[PDB]
Amino acid sequence: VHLTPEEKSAVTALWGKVNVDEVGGEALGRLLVVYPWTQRFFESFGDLSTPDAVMGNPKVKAHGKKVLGAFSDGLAHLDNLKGTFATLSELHCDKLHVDPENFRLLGNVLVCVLAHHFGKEFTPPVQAAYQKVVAGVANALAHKYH
Amino acid sequence: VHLTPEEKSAVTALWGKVNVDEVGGEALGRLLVVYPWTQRFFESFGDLSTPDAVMGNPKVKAHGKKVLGAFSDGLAHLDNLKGTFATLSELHCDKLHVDPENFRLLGNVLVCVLAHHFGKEFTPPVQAAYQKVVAGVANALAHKYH
Amino acid sequence: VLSPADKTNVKAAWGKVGAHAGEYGAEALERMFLSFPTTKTYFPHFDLSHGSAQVKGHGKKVADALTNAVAHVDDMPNALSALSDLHAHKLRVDPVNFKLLSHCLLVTLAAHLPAEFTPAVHASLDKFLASVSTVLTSKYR
Amino acid sequence: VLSPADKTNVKAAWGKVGAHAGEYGAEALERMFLSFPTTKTYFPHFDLSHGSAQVKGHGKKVADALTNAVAHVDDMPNALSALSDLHAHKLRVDPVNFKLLSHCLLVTLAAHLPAEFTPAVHASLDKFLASVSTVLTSKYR
Ligand code: HEM
Ligand code: HEM
Ligand code: HEM
Ligand code: HEM
Repeated sequence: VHLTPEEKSAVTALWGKVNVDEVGGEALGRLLVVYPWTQRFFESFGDLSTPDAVMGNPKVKAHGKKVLGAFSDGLAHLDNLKGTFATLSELHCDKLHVDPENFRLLGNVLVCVLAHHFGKEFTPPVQAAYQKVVAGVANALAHKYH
Repeated sequence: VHLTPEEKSAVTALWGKVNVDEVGGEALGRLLVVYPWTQRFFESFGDLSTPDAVMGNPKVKAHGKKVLGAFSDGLAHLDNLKGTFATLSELHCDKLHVDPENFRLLGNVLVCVLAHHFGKEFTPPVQAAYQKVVAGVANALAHKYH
Repeated sequence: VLSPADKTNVKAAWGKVGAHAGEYGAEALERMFLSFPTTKTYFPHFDLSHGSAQVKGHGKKVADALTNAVAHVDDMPNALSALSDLHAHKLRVDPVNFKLLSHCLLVTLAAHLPAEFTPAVHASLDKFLASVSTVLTSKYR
Repeated sequence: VLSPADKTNVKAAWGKVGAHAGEYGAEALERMFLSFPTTKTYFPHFDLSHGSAQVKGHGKKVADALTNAVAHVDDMPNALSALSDLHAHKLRVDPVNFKLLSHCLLVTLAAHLPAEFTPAVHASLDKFLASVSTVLTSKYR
């Protein structure tokens, strides 16, 4: 991921303020509500029929934290996204059968969530850096597909 | 790009049989007919009001040959598409103002034309290797955009 | 929107496909799984090896739904209502994949009907397949 | 299609934007140009530096067009008819770019409407901007 040092410092700066638990839940929940077809992977999560059902589902919330924990771990290895996510790539491909376009949608929803939480602090330049990061993470997760 | 040796040799073998004059003219003209908005870059070529006009257009044909000539020279440098097309990327961004999404369209059109020309010989495996090349070229042409 | 000329172009082109529709659907699918391996995520239950029977059988179904569309070109939403429901509420295929199958159908047609795949015809078929895709993703949300 | 609840959500959110529309349009454009630089190729005649007067002026026009679409939510194809012809025949912006601007508009609204930008509303707005983009793109070929 071609990220300038100032891009990289902006990302890490903001990320230190993130409550990953809560942000992971909001991002995954919003994915399922705005793009309802993504619900096809989570039928074992129970009730996903309305917005409150999705957003407050404890299983969505717990899974959200698992996703963002892995994402965080990625921000600590920005120069080697592909190796960091290799096993997660294989798994999403060979076992879970998830179309990688889903990783792109999630990235964009995460960007909306950050903007939602941080307001003016999510400046255009900071957004532009995060857009590179989410694309890099999506490309890394897609890389082992075959 | 990540091209398999059998993939590399499939591409090369087929390209040895391509009539660049015919194929170049056909690819560029079809782009202009199938996606009429791409005509915005070629106002100075003349009449483009109809397919026959576009396909008959001598500037279109001449320019199509030049494009495939450049493409032709990229296939001899498949391990360094980026360096090979750097100045061309710069020119397409800084002087011509061409949205790179157009590079993807030309690519898919190119594949359709190779199919039309070679029929049976353009098998699913040969197609797959050519889709990789075409994306590679598009990506290399977009790389110096800023 | 499909123009009168597009409709004529597609009808003509599809007409020549005739009894080969089945084989061409299968071929387009194979071309799709190979060129764009992400599309295989939607068929983990299929044997996807070359010439398998699931793909052959599935090719026919796809090709037949397209024949139906051509015949009902002026009333696509109604003719394809059930398939739209299927793709939107059960299968839930990401919309981006429709473009990939469409291209592969175009390449299959270009490979089999050299005389008929003129530029105007190429343009009409691309519009037609796009129109079909819009309808099929129309009820997603 | 937009549902009754979608329409309600969109009028409510946009209503809260109010007299901030122009400003949010300008910021949406800045966000797009910086996050997706390829979009700059359509504006080589503009000064694109921060605070640019041209960006500000164009932001206002984008925003006014959206305000109109909201005012005529039950007749958008006709209300945006002129804009759709302009984009299709004069400007010829590749369709993929509409998704980028739409995403940047949502990011802008989220950043400025913390209480109203609920999941249900986020969903409605996304559907709305996608219907706007569809109209603007409907006459391309
Ligand atoms: C930022 C991108 C993503 C990351 C980092 C991520 C990470 C993870 C992790 C760490 C797991 C648990 C692995 C395990 O159980 O062994 C997981 C599971 C899973 N992921 Fe992802 N994920 C991402 C995006 C997605 C999206 C977009 C989808 C589908 C829309 C998805 C589908 C699934 C499914 C269905 C599971 C298993 C759920 C279960 O336990 O039943 N993932 N993901
Ligand atoms: C396969 C991808 C492409 C390649 C390899 C390519 C290559 C070239 C080359 C070699 C030239 C000649 C430059 C010179 O005279 O020094 C050129 C010119 C040009 N290209 Fe491309 N091109 C590609 C795709 C496109 C597409 C998709 C468009 C827009 C639809 C485009 C727009 C132009 C324009 C407007 C010119 C200037 C032609 C003129 O002299 O009037 N190119 N390109
Ligand atoms: C040109 C657009 C398409 C058409 C006309 C089409 C048509 C059909 C038809 C006729 C069926 C059979 C339903 C039945 O058994 O009655 C079907 C099912 C199915 N389609 Fe599509 N399809 C299209 C695109 C897609 C693409 C883009 C995908 C995803 C890559 C996809 C994935 C599936 C799957 C997974 C099934 C179920 C297959 C099975 O389990 O037997 N379709 N489609
Ligand atoms: C939300 C969807 C969009 C809407 C509502 C919209 C609206 C408008 C409006 C009202 C105008 C002014 C025309 C006039 O002066 O009467 C305009 C012009 C223009 N738009 Fe769009 N637009 C949209 C998306 C885009 C996209 C995605 C692009 C390209 C990335 C684009 C590029 C342009 C350009 C280049 C002009 C002419 C600017 C000038 O030369 O002054 N628009 N648009």
